[PDB]
Amino acid sequence: HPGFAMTVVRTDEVLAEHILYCSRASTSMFVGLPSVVRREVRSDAVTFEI
Amino acid sequence: ENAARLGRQVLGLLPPPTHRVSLTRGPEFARGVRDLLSKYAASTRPTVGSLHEALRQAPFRQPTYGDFLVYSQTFSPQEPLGTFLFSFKQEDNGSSMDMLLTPTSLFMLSGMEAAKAPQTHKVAGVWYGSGSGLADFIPNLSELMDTGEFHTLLTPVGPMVQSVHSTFVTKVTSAMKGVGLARDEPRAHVGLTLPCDMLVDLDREPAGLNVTIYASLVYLRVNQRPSMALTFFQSGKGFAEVVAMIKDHFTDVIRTKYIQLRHELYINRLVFGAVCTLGTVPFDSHPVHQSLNSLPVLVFANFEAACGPWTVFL
Amino acid sequence: MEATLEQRPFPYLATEANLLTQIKESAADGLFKSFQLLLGKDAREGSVRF
Amino acid sequence: DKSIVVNLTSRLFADELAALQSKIGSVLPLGDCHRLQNIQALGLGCVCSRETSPDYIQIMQYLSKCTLAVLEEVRPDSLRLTRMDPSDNLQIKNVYAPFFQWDSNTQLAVLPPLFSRKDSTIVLESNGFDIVFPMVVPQQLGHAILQQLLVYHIYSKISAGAPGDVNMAELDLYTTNVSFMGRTYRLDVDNTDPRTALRVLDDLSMYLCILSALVPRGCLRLLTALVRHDRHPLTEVFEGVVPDEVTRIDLDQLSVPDDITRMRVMFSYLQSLSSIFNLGPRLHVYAYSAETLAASCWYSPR
Repeated sequence: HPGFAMTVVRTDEVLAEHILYCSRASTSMFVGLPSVVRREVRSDAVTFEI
Repeated sequence: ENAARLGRQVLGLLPPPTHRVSLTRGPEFARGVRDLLSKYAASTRPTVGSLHEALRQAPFRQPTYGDFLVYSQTFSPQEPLGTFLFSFKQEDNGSSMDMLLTPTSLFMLSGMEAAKAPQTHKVAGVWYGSGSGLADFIPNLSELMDTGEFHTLLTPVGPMVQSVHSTFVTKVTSAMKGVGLARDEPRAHVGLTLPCDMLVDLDREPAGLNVTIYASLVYLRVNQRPSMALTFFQSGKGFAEVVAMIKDHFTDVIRTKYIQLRHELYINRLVFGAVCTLGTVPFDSHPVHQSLNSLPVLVFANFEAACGPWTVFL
Repeated sequence: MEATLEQRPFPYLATEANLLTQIKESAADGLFKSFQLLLGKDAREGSVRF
Repeated sequence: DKSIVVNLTSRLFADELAALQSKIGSVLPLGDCHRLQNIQALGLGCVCSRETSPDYIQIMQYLSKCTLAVLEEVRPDSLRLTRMDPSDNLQIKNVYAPFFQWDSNTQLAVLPPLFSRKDSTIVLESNGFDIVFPMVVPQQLGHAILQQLLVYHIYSKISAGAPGDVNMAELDLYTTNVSFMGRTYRLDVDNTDPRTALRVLDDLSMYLCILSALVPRGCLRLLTALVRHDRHPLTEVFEGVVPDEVTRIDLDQLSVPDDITRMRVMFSYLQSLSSIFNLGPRLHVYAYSAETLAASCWYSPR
């Protein structure tokens, strides 16, 4: 025994499966419209981004 | 119903189709040339609809390929598709065929040690016997490593694209600019391939649309005889930092050279290395490690190739 | 609160008078305060946002 | 299309909205080329902090890594920027605070804030960060500050080591002031971290003593025939007192085929000094409009 004791500190993770409750009509959403934007044209393929 | 709205935004933002003019039938050549000329003439008038047709054009660019014609004694049939190419143009009066130096071939012209590059010497011992047929063409692998003019002769080109290897003469096609695609019609992204033994990766740091790949050709002398060395680098740090990072890699070489040349030191001996710029790689594309008969070879996706002059560093 | 300029896409009206005379020199040495030029790629109605 | 939207994760106030409103159309460097980005990447003062000493080389050395983007829109919840492709025609507006007149066919380069940090630093206290702006400057002053900033870190090391070496009054006027046509400007270099400004100076001393070992002797002997005979308009730094070391190399005779091998080797180390006097990216302006202050340049980094 050297002349000092010591304390240890750890951390530990837990995969907790949760339960969410959320009351009626609290948030109000505003949905836009999907808009397509072409951004690349190659010789092989054309990409897009919605 | 909302997917039918997206079926219009796709079909209104596509590029216009490339015109196909049949040159084999007679009355289908008339109907195809006419729709060039009736449709170009409405892309020139000053009305609003004719200016509407001139805005849909999508100018995607194509790479510029080189056609090289090599001896099969100086280019191995076993080369991965995407090996980098160095040209060599010491003499001009012949002008018959060309020399192309892959990095696993230039490893034999240097004579550098097999403890610096452990794996690629065994593969360069089976693709070439003793490095003779590579070095039968240069009578100055001892007078271009003294006077320091070897880097002035190499011009970097680009990766392999197509090689029709024959018994005597090998026909090699490269890609100099742009993203390297196979020229043949199933166009595949033939990216640049380097062995993991040659490439030395340098790297909170920001990343752009760019991480370049540099080529350093370093002069040294082993066994008190001249013998160069070549390494590849990869960092997106800007040209002021990489020259400071390469000199850290070669601290043990600059010290152990000038000790060997302490007493005699001619003015031609002072030039040490040179850094080229081979091309850029976009960030978000990591290289994939790949083994070939075994040789650990990186492969890059979407390596678009550029070319820089050799700049001496020391 | 001072009255400030704004580039919102107003429905501008049409006058019988011309306004063009001496404007290029009057912009240089200020005939009138609080102006803003718009050259070629930016001389348009700005997009409406709110 | 190409754009960058940048969130302001808390909020922002009405004073710093008017501060970000005056700074519209200015080039800032930001971290990553993602469409979505937070506040921590946009500052050039993520390395240039207030409680720590700045490092104007390392700040500038950080600037050739980043992507560079132009502001378009300032919103109270976001900042929408437009980026700069590495080979792209674009437009840059002369907002920047020490007004230097540009023209068509000029040569721009991006520099750190080297005259007033307090002008460039506006603090965003609603998020616990400050966004710091560079200054785009034609390369005639881009290089000339880096010539001057390295002269400071030579002679400040001598004076801080021993104050009897350097007189302080001549030190302040010469090592800090940048000479420009018409005006002389005072650098903001008083409390810096010179530890990466000496590694640049430790790379000059490798290239420079090589250039002293192989001076061609015909150019030395042309000085001794010019500093005491003729009065040329740019040799007047050298008075009639020639440096004594030049005359002490005159003891050998001339030789043309031994100065070709000195002119050639000295030539390829002059091409190496473009790795130590580097600016950031370059902006080749090909059109400019002085009444709108709007340049239209070509971006090419490295």
